[PDB]
Amino acid sequence: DIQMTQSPSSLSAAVGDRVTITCRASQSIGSYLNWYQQKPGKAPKLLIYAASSLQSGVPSRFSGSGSGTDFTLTISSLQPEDFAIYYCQQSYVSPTYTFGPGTKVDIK
Amino acid sequence: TNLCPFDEVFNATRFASVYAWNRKRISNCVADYSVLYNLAPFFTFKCYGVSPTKLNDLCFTNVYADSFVIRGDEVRQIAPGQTGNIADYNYKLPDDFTGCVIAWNSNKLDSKVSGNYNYLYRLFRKSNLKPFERDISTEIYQAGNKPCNGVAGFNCYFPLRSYSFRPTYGVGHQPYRVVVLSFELLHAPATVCGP
Amino acid sequence: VQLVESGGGLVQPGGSLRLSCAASGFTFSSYDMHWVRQTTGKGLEWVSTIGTAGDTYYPDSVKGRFTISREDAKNSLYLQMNSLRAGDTAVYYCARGDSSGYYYYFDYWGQGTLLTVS
Amino acid sequence: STIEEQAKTFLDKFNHEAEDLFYQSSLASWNYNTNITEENVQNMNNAGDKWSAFLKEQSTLAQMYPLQEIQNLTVKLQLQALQQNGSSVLSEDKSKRLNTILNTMSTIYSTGKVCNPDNPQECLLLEPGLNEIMANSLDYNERLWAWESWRSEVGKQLRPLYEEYVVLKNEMARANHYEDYGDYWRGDYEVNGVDGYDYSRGQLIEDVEHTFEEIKPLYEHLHAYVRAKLMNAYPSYISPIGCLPAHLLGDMWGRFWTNLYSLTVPFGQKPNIDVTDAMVDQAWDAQRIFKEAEKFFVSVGLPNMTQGFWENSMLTDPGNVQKAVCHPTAWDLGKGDFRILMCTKVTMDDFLTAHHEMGHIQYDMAYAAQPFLLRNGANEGFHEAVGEIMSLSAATPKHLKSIGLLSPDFQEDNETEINFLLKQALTIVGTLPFTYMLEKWRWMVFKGEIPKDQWMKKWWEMKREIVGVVEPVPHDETYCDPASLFHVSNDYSFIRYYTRTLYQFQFQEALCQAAKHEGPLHKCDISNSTEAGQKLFNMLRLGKSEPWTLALENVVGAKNMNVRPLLNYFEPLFTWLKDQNKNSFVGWSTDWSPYA
Ligand SMILES: *[C@@H]1O[C@H](CO)[C@@H](O[C@@H]2O[C@H](CO)[C@@H](O)[C@H](O)[C@H]2NC(C)=O)[C@H](O)[C@H]1NC(C)=O
Ligand SMILES: *[C@@H]1O[C@H](CO)[C@@H](O)[C@H](O)[C@H]1NC(C)=O
Ligand SMILES: *[C@@H]1O[C@H](CO)[C@@H](O)[C@H](O)[C@H]1NC(C)=O
Ligand SMILES: *[C@@H]1O[C@H](CO)[C@@H](O)[C@H](O)[C@H]1NC(C)=O
Ligand SMILES: *[C@@H]1O[C@H](CO)[C@@H](O)[C@H](O)[C@H]1NC(C)=O
Ligand SMILES: *[C@@H]1O[C@H](CO)[C@@H](O)[C@H](O)[C@H]1NC(C)=O
Ligand SMILES: [Zn+2]
Repeated sequence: DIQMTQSPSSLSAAVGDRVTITCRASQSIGSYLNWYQQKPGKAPKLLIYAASSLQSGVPSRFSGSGSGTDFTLTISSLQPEDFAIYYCQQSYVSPTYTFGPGTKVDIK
Repeated sequence: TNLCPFDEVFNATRFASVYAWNRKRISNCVADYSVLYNLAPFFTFKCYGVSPTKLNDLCFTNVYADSFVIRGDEVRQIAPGQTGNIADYNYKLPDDFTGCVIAWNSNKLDSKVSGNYNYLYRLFRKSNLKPFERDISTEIYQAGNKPCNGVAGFNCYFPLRSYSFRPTYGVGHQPYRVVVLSFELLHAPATVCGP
Repeated sequence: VQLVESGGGLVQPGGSLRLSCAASGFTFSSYDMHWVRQTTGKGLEWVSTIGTAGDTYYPDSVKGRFTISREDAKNSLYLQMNSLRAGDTAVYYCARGDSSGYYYYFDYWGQGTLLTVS
Repeated sequence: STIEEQAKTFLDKFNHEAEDLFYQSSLASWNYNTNITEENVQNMNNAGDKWSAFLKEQSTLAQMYPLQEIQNLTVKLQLQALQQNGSSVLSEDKSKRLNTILNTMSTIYSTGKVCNPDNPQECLLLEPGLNEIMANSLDYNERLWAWESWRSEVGKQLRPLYEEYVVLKNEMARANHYEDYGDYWRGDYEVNGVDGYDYSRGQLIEDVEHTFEEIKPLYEHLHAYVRAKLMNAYPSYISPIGCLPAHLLGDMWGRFWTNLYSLTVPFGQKPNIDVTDAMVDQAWDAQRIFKEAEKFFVSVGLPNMTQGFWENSMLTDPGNVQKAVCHPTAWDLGKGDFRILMCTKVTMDDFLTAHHEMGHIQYDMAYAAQPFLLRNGANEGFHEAVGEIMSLSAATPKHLKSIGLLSPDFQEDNETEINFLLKQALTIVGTLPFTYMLEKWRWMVFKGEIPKDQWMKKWWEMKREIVGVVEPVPHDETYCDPASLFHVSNDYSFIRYYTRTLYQFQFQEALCQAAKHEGPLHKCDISNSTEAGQKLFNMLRLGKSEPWTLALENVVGAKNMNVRPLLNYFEPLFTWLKDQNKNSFVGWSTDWSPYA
């Protein structure tokens, strides 16, 4: 199976700042990546699909980039509600999908 | 309503050896993935780049059905970005491989008490194989710098060796039949869609 | 569009349970359902997948232990769980998956239900 | 190209063909063992001959691979193992003569038969004839007569022939660039090329000497207790301070003192811990016993065993016409085939033996991904020690109550603790001095430190100094006492049973540290402890790829063989021995003899 890693494990940023979180796969997977956001007490919600495309209804402040092994998710402006856990998931290998360990974004 | 010959590939009486894995080109037919699921888990069913659920309503140009027989512990080398005997010397899959791998145990069919030596693999090669390249020539592999003169000896070995399957082999060494369905999407009509 | 989970609770080790998910706002006979469980530390973990043409997928450590099923007439999803171990304590979510071509993704999940074993 | 790539390619070739031929030979041997027929014998002989010829050819071809131009440690280890196998260094005439010596060793030892006086028709073999009278009879004269008769009717036939064998083996070893055959045997413990993990071949002798020096007080106390109990049984046969007779040590050679338990019972009013009655009451069969053993093994996280284990391996005696050997063995046929061969009965001893063989199977499965030459224990003692720790854990009352084999009304007390610990010490503690003296004697004979005219004279010296055992009748140079043993005559290295023991408690005390066990080490049970299972499996999966020092350190945290866990395991027993022997003399004098 493809082990998935995220960085940084813990993160703190202020409202309105720009943040970037990186995700790494154990092997090349192309552009088959998805980004989910999970707020405390709620189920994770899809943010990004195909590692470069925007889901319908999500604000445009979320962006994804990267292909192969390294991927980056960037928030140009941080909102107070953005404090959550972010997961990167590989869709290259199916049906045994795997998720990232999850990076925590707080509010300063 | 001409169903693609998936039964020809999966229900073949005798599969081919891994060094010359049997490649069949499937095109201009209705792709019947509708029955590839009710045969239960085989031992492994992994689709890289696509999803097994969405394998009914997507058009493909050519379907390359690569059927062969390997051991159980070594089928894990049938995957993109893998290193091993099969990947280096027998069967290489590219990093951008989009397709599916179906691996099922065949101890009942491809094992003999006296030993099924009809399955061979290339143990030695000068360089690793490129994706989707078959080498069948049985030239004597030269290990050292001294000439071999086409005869086995010191630093001179036959490239092809025998699985020699027997029914009492373990799960990792039992004869596993592996079919790799490679899907190609080019500037073609892609007459293989299926209702 | 909504997904509602039910069936969580406290059960003895080695028991069985039947988790259920009710889906609304979309045609159930066009989406492929998934079951994903989450534990503290280990994070999210895909557990089951069922597609349109009666096909079921589970991981190596889950295959032969659970059983996913669907009812298009009732637009419901069901998950039988047997031989429960101490590692099954998790929050389970039912997932709707859609593909934008070659890329597969989980659109919406439910609310999740907590299952613990003592 | 570099010679390293050539060595790697040749090693891959040898791995493949050796795997194929070894599986063929193992299948033929298993077919012979489970089914003794002439066709099976012919198939086994053909497979073994093909395997041996292939091994000889491969070693001969490998001999032209120099050792010091390859830097990879794994490749060098495999090349050394393959080159070490080939003994074809001398001329064919003397090699065949040496093979004749070995065959004569085997045949004379196997066909040894003793006829009682005044009746040359009622003669008994060593097994089961003399073995039964040694392990069950208590008559001094009869055991003495059998002892002297077997060591005289066979040892004299082997003494000068064994001297010739020693000379030939020394010549062969010096032809292989070794100090002697003892150096050749100690080569299994040799480590070179690893920084910080090196183990010189001469270091093994010093380490074993130090470990025995640490052992000595415990063995002294156990010997004192056994001698006191025997003197209670034999008031006028054993002196309170003299050495124990060689013919009153359970079996013939004194390897194990188990049979003296009835003569050395701690508490004769309370029965020991046995589940045979519970086995009969609940109506258990062999399959249930092995399934519960596998449940114990998977409780600690050890992986699934293939269904082929249940399909192929015979658990019950077929009986009827099909005759099979009833010796419990763990068969690793290669290519994923693991089997167990034993005629299981409804017995707790068979339960523990099944656990030991199943642990052997686990150890074989652990290194199944290693290269063929490295698919073995890191040294000569890891495999059986790993097998024995499982029987150690299973025999504890905690597991018996865990799986319902023991009634909850039974309460563990210090009496059961003492009984179990003494029953174990009659096996573990007894065999260590004997193994030490035998291996040391053979090592120095190979070194030439013992002139021939002083073989037996020195052989019984160590018995009076190391094991504290005096021969019942003095022996001249015509006798050959060590050749009477199976291992010395058949030429199997005997040190493997010493270090193994010193490992089987190093692992256990380590695993109990990962199991958070509270209390005595004898009561420790690794069940329901995945930490101990993972810690053990870390060393089990290594095989012969890594040096045995590193493999040992991977579990015990020490890079050298240690005996402190062995003394800790018997610490309550050692304290009880102190309490019992505070009024009994401890120690033996070499001058005392039964014949005075
Ligand atoms: C060479 O290797 C072979 C491996 O088969 C050795 O033969 C086995 O040796 C083990 C113990 O060393 C025995 O338990 C087996 O019964 C042997 N099997 C056979 C078929 O002989 C052989 O002893 C090795 N020889 C040397 C000189 O190292
Ligand atoms: C192979 O034949 C069996 C028996 O007719 C059938 O059940 C199975 O579906 C066939 N396999 C395929 C891939 O059609
Ligand atoms: C045992 O071997 C003989 C001949 O080798 C064979 O005829 C017989 O069937 C065998 N028995 C079993 C139980 O396989
Ligand atoms: C030795 O060879 C093996 C297999 O080719 C390789 O995995 C290992 O890294 C090598 N070790 C060294 C020290 O070169
Ligand atoms: C494999 O081991 C697991 C426990 O780890 C057990 O539940 C399962 O039944 C085993 N497999 C079989 C076929 O018994
Ligand atoms: C076992 O413990 C009891 C409890 O005090 C004690 O009376 C008894 O002497 C102990 N047994 C031995 C052999 O010391
Ligand atoms: Zn054993």
